[PDB]
Amino acid sequence: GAMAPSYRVKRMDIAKNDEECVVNAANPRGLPGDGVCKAVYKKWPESFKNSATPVGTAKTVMCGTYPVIHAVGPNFSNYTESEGDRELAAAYREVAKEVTRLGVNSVAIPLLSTGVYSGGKDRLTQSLNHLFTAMDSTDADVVIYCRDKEWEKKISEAIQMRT
Ligand SMILES: [Cl-]
Ligand SMILES: [Cl-]
Ligand SMILES: [Cl-]
Repeated sequence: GAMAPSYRVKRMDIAKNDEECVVNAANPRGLPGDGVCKAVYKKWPESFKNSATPVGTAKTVMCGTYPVIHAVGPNFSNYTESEGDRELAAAYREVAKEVTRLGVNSVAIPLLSTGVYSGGKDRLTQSLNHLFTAMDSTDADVVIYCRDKEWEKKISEAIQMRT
């Protein structure tokens, strides 16, 4: 655990993170995918051996000794708002279990279901709040990675609001 567990946000490629492990915004089939998933595939391709896992779950695969936590959020194109919300909350609880099990002091995490799985909706607040709900009881330093300057500001504001 970190001495004073924190949340931070950075606007950069999660493939360049400075944390002890990474959460992939994975697809259920362990495919290279698009966006964060493709960057993770390019950086840690070894971590996609038997990484396939159901929606609402997380499966960790080691790239050397570096843990890649494959977290499968729902594709809101396919799920109802209600069932999608439940699966998105569940994927983050599974991430918290994995981070805890690994005993890491830090984790790099993207906002699940906010890109091509968003179903064309802004889900920053929905995804971030599920991340907080899962990770608040962990003592890892959490570093949220995003690519948009306005999302960076909104995530930074949400973190600071609670401090
Ligand atoms: Cl970058
Ligand atoms: Cl996504
Ligand atoms: Cl973003």
